[PDB]
Order: sequence, then structure tokens, then C-alpha cells
Amino acid sequence: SGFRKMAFPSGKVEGCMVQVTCGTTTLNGLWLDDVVYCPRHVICTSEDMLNPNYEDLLIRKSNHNFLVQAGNVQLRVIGHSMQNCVLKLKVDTANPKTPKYKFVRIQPGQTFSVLACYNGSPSGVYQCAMRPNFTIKGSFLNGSCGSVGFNIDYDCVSFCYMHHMELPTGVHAGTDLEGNFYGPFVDRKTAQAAGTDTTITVNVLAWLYAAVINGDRWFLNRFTTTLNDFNLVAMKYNYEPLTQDHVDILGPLSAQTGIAVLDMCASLKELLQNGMNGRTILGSALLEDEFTPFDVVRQCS
Repeated sequence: SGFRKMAFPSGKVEGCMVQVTCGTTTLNGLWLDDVVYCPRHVICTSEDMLNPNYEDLLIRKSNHNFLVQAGNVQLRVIGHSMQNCVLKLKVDTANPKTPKYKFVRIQPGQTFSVLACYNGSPSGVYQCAMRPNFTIKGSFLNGSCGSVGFNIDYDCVSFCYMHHMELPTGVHAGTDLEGNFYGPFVDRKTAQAAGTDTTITVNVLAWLYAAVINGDRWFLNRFTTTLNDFNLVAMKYNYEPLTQDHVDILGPLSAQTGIAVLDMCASLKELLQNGMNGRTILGSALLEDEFTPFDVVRQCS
């Protein structure tokens, strides 16, 4: 029993974290084999950041301008390269602690673990979701750039996020490990609109199914609904549409509790139209959309 915000163990990622200094700028790098991946904005001065030409700035750099540190050991840089918005630094030593890994690109509504680091050292691990508007609500401070998001599938680490910037809203933007930003965002100090967010319907439902398993069932009703009937309510309240794929995905939790997916859509319909009526679900007066059906099934079965 119990249902909690839960991260992957951070060990295999901890072993990959290093400190990258270009001139006056220090942030975090990921060390896999003999390549260190970090945000390319590490080569920008304060000035540069208003209007960076990354091509000209990197042409002007030498392998010596990059200082890489694994603990207090210097890793000699022997090559430097850009792929989209990530800098790749070739070092002379393969990371012995390199695990089995992949670079994956995630969608809105998918959760991942963040290991927030400063100066190549780990501070903590937390869980979050890619928002519908391709940002994340992280906990980041100065020098946290290059911290990474990941899932662990058996022994294999799937790196899905590298932290690049905080927007005026105080929410977070970054890239996959191929340097392609999530969302319209750019590694330029400009005006950049977070872009109105929405709620993750399939996740809220996952959370309701969790609620049920942990004995919290007051919001269950006899009403029912069609998918098109659900989504018409959804759009009104800035919830994302629900698709037969989302329905399918919820299949096992439904099997687990015997509560038909569309019956849960009837519970949720009611909560959106009437409110919780002074109530709480797992203690919250709010509906929780950053747990996936996967995350719920993992913890509650």
C-alpha cells in the first residue's frame, strides 16, 4: 500500500555527472564513454546571450577553453562539437561508470526523474512530467544547467531531458540529448512565452484509480458517459482530450478495480462540473496530473 511521488534510483546517472567550465561559466555535463554532453550556451558570455551566433563562438574556441572535472580529476578535452543546442566534448578517458543507455525524446504527460546537480555534484532526485506546453515544473537554482532527466528500464538508462533555462514564469525548458528543445524555445535571451498550459486527463484518471486502490472511493457514481461526451466537458475546463489509446492504456487498473474506464470518466466529469464539494482525494483538494498510468501500476500492483 501507499502511493507517493517516487523517482528512479539515481546511482547510474550520478556516476556520469561532471563539471564543465568555459571561461566564467560553470554548469553540469553528462559523461558517457569518451563524450561529455552539456548545454552549448556554456560558450556564451552575458553579452553573447542576447544574440548568440553559436557557429562563430565555437569556431573561435579551442579544446583548452573547456575545463572538465570528474570530482577533482581534470579530463583532457581533445575535441569539441555542436549537435543542435548541446555541446559534445571528446575527452581522453572513457567513463568506466558509463551504464547501458539510450537517448529518447518524450511527449507531454510522460514523467521522468531529474537529478539536479551543481558543479558536477548531485543535490537531489525528484519526479516531474513534460507539460502539454513543452515545459517542466522543476526545482532548479543557478548552475543547475546540464542536469538531466531519465527513466530506468531494468539496467538501461533512457536519458530524455537536459536542463537549459528558466522562463520568467519560473518554469523550466530544455532539450533531449540530441540538443532539440522541447517546445518553441531557443538558447537566446529573448522574450519566450511559456504558452498556456492544460491538465493531463489520462494522468488525472490514473491518479483516481490509485485513489480507489488505496480505499478512497467517495467520488465513484452510477452515472456514465461516452468518450465524445467526456471530451466536450474536458475542453471547457482546459483538460486534454482522451483518446481510445489513453482508454486502452488504463485497461489494467480498470481490470484491477473492475471500474470501466468510461465510468471513471463519469466520476471525473462530475468533479469538473460540481467540484469536490469540500472533499479531498488522497488528501488533495486538487486533481493530480503528473502521475502516469505506468507510474500508478508500478507502485499500486
